[PDB]
Amino acid sequence: MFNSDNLRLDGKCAIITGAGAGIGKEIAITFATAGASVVVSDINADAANHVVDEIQQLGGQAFACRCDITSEQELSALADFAISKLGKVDILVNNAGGGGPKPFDMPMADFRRAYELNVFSFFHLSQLVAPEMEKNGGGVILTITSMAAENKNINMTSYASSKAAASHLVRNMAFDLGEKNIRVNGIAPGAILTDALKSVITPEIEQKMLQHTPIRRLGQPQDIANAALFLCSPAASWVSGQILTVSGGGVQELN
Amino acid sequence: MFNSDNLRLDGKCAIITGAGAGIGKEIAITFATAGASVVVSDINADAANHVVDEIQQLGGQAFACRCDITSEQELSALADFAISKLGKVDILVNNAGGGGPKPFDMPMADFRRAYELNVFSFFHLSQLVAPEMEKNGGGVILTITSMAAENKNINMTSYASSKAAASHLVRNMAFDLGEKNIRVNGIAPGAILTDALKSVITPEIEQKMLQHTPIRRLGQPQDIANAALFLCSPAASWVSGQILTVSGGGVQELN
Amino acid sequence: MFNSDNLRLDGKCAIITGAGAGIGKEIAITFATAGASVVVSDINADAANHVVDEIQQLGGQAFACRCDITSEQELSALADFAISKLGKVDILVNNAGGGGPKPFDMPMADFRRAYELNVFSFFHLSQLVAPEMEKNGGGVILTITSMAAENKNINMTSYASSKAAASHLVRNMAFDLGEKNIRVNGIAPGAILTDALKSVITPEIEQKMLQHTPIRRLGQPQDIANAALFLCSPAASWVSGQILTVSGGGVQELN
Amino acid sequence: MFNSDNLRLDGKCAIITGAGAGIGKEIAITFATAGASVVVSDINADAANHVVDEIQQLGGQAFACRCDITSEQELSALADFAISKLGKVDILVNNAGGGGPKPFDMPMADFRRAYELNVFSFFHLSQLVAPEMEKNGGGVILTITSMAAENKNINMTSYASSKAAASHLVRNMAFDLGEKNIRVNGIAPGAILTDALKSVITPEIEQKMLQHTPIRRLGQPQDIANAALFLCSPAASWVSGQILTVSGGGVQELN
Ligand SMILES: NC(=O)C1=CN([C@@H]2O[C@H](COP(=O)(O)OP(=O)(O)OC[C@H]3O[C@@H](n4cnc5c(N)ncnc54)[C@H](O)[C@@H]3O)[C@@H](O)[C@H]2O)C=CC1
Ligand SMILES: NC(=O)C1=CN([C@@H]2O[C@H](COP(=O)(O)OP(=O)(O)OC[C@H]3O[C@@H](n4cnc5c(N)ncnc54)[C@H](O)[C@@H]3O)[C@@H](O)[C@H]2O)C=CC1
Ligand SMILES: NC(=O)C1=CN([C@@H]2O[C@H](COP(=O)(O)OP(=O)(O)OC[C@H]3O[C@@H](n4cnc5c(N)ncnc54)[C@H](O)[C@@H]3O)[C@@H](O)[C@H]2O)C=CC1
Ligand SMILES: NC(=O)C1=CN([C@@H]2O[C@H](COP(=O)(O)OP(=O)(O)OC[C@H]3O[C@@H](n4cnc5c(N)ncnc54)[C@H](O)[C@@H]3O)[C@@H](O)[C@H]2O)C=CC1
Repeated sequence: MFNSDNLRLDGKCAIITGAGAGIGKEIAITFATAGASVVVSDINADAANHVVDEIQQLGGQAFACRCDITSEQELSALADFAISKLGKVDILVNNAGGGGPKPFDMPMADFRRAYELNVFSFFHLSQLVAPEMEKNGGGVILTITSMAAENKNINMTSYASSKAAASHLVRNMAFDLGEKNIRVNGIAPGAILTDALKSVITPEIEQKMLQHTPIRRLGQPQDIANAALFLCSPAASWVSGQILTVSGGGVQELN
Repeated sequence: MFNSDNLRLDGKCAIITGAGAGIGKEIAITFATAGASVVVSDINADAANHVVDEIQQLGGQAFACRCDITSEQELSALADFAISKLGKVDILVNNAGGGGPKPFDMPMADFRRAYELNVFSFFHLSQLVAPEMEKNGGGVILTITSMAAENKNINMTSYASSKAAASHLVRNMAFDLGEKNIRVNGIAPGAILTDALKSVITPEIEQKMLQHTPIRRLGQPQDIANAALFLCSPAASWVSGQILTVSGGGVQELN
Repeated sequence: MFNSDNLRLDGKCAIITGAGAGIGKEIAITFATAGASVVVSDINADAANHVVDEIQQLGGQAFACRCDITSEQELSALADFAISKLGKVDILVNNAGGGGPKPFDMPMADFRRAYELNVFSFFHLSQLVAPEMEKNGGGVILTITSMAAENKNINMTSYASSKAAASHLVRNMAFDLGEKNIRVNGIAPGAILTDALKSVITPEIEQKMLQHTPIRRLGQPQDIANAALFLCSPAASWVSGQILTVSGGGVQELN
Repeated sequence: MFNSDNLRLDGKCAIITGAGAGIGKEIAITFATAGASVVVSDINADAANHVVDEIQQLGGQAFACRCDITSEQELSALADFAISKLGKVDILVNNAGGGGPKPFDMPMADFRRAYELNVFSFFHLSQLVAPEMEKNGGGVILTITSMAAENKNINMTSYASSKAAASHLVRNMAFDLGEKNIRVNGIAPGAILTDALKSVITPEIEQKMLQHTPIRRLGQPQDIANAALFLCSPAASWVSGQILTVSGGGVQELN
């Protein structure tokens, strides 16, 4: 029997990483707007504060944090800030990441940054949060991975390998955290219409993309926010260790 | 931003196969309860009708039909009836199927049966239903596949390969139909506490199953129903060609 | 330590299906030429006889059979012919199959033929052969599946779903047959330069193909024959339930 | 037609990491015995030198080098030495790696270590070696990955995700390098009877492992060596981006 309250986050406290823009922002708004008290972490503090305002006008409860996911020290801080403002953490939404297209001969420092962004931060923040969740009797961690973790193409060595590590960590973390009654899932988005996408997309690339997408349209952040809501809601209580690909049933690549 | 109406099925018409018991019955109820008019199909008309009464008790619109999915004559009948009672078709939830464990030396008749129940029936009904949806401007086809489509084990030649063919149909069919604005997805459930499982499970197998499930509890029909609602709802508008697995982050196998 | 005799089929008897042309032919020649006595089954008897001649001049041992894989009755016959001519069967190479691109609204008879060709024949011949292999203490079955079993595109519903069932049967048959000390593997070829490929390939399609293939070249039957030799040789004695994709590291599609 | 010369490595130059024992030692021997001049690298120079003597005893060309793959300074040294002794590089068999089972609460230092051993080292050496190969007109890079790259279980966060990143590198790297005519592949072995396994295995775990292996015997170094020879030979010329799994058709896990 359908029950609208099971698709809502009433009384849940969520840390949302890289929430000042794009997919991240929409998840924050969609979550707070579904009953969750949200902490908005972003490196661009201005963006982070704007979202909080947006949420508050909407009748939401939000706090801002100027964290850089790529800093162990700023991570444990964000984690402390969250428990202080919220009181507890129930949902971790690891959205921040990145890296992008890089040539085979890129410097190893470039190769390494994608792992800091996409794997190490995600895993370390999970470590910092899990103990709280366990203490409350359960929680949910969701990471925004990528379809690059499944695709094969040129100039994607760093990005694609890092997101693959991110998606597989998910399948395995689901075991270690399952004992603590924590669920871990990820969403793998396709061509989402974001500034991030705009910086690397050419008018022809877009077209090639659209012609390989059955549902002829480019993704909007809400598509990802809608899926994040479901995966983090009590309606998905027996869903763990999964990666949901939101891509119109197609494939969108640059090369 | 969270919009509750996108998670409901108001004014949609759904045909559901094998909805007399287990998983299908709950999808039927959850859907009718979420605003859809449903056609409860099953090879057991008594069961089909009982589900119909319950839906009506809950205040929903529903019609019962006795259809054996393994007959093309019976599938057309099912499509016709659905149309004459509903006036249109917006959603197909192809749930009936089965086959189960079988020795390698099984008669070809038993091997082929698995395909009749899980592949040919499902493909053909989509052929029947597609044109109706197409004219309404789109629709959603959903199939209840299986973890066996990915697992490997002894005594599963017929069952596992057929479910694997069904899961790959979803991926390709998503292309042919993306043009008619029809989305196609599937759900592969783990051990769901239903009589089909109760028929093959034992206390030892039971324990071994829970022994490998991170979220330590067997699945409930509602879990599948919850996922089916999201997948068939407006909120999953850009999700096509996917097979979502509901297994508590683990695997439940017989061996 | 390398040992050339481990990559040879000296004293092995192999049934090669659809061996009168393309990939099939090359496997026959490459096998007989590596020490195996070969039975050449094909529906085009003339082609089947030509290959036998070719093999004999080369100093090979071969027999022809005019079998249609899509006939239970011709299958048990082929199996009997093989044991009579060869004395025993050690290697089953299920190469015959087919079907090709079909539209969503194809007749169900067309949908069903791909399964006869790609799944049912393969599974039934395996049943007919396994008992011999068991009797000898072991054997190897190899099927030629396809990359369509992994790819998603339009007009591939029947072909792609059937080959997927074929590839997954492999993963599972490896269990049932493993007790009998039988190994089951498959090879999934990409754009192999065959008349079969020529009938559905356009000059532009070819180019698109080549530009998505890292090893810029189209496959030759020998590539598949070389891989079949390894998979069926004693050097691969602990390799079972695998599908080796030979595709220059790329993807080759029509749509 | 079968051509034995295509299965040999005559006049090729191969660098092999961690070749002092186990799997790497056997690849070294098999390769030198198949006609290649090899550079036995290992963090244990005694071991490296012992392998060199054996290869020379068997009549092959080989050189020992003490390299700890987790140091960029040491990898360049390894590439330089290989070139000054061999004159060119035709094959890279990146075998050294490791990490193993680790609790979820492990220090980030241990999590990151897994990446140093399985991902960064391997990617960087390919950067070093690629230009050498490129000039000879092509080459082959092969990595010894793992089944953990696909399995899911408890205590494998660091180990499994890193191997998963390495396996996906192979898939993408195959693209960047397909142009230089370099092929990239990997082998994911099951339980191979080597001391690394002997360090983690127990008689009970032993039994459970064989309990799920169709071809009921633990793997031997030669099995991996046999597959590596084929993959790095002229016979696999159109095989790139693949990860071949040698596991006897089953899975050997610790839990
Ligand atoms: N836009 C697209 O097409 C797709 C994006 N993704 C993934 O989605 C995630 C984010 O996507 P978008 O919203 O498009 O990105 P975006 O770049 O538009 O916005 C991300 C937000 O993250 C913040 N940020 C960046 N680095 C940070 C750091 N080191 N520490 C803390 N905050 C940081 C930025 O200030 C920004 O406000 C990434 O993990 C990306 O890999 C995956 C598939 C598609
Ligand atoms: N419960 C479980 O453990 C799992 C079930 N499944 C799948 O869920 C689907 C439904 O199974 P459950 O609800 O568990 O089983 P169930 O046996 O409890 O219910 C099946 C319903 O379908 C009807 N049905 C059977 N054959 C039919 C036919 N030939 N034509 C029309 N209707 C027919 C039955 O009469 C019954 O009412 C199947 O596709 C099965 O493969 C997949 C994974 C797990
Ligand atoms: N050519 C290509 O690009 C690729 C082919 N494949 C697969 O390889 C297999 C064969 O490929 P090709 O050698 O290119 O085909 P082909 O059509 O060139 O030759 C196949 C041989 O099979 C025979 N044959 C057809 N139906 C038969 C039947 N019903 N019973 C007995 N014999 C029959 C034909 O007479 C012919 O001599 C098929 O399973 C196909 O799905 C997979 C990937 C690529
Ligand atoms: N034997 C098994 O059960 C399996 C092993 N593997 C993989 O096979 C590869 C090799 O392992 P085995 O032969 O089994 O192990 P092993 O422990 O028997 O041999 C490893 C060799 O690599 C050397 N080595 C270790 N660290 C090194 C470093 N930091 N730099 C340079 N050389 C180093 C060791 O001294 C030793 O000589 C690894 O990538 C491992 O992940 C994968 C699956 C199974």
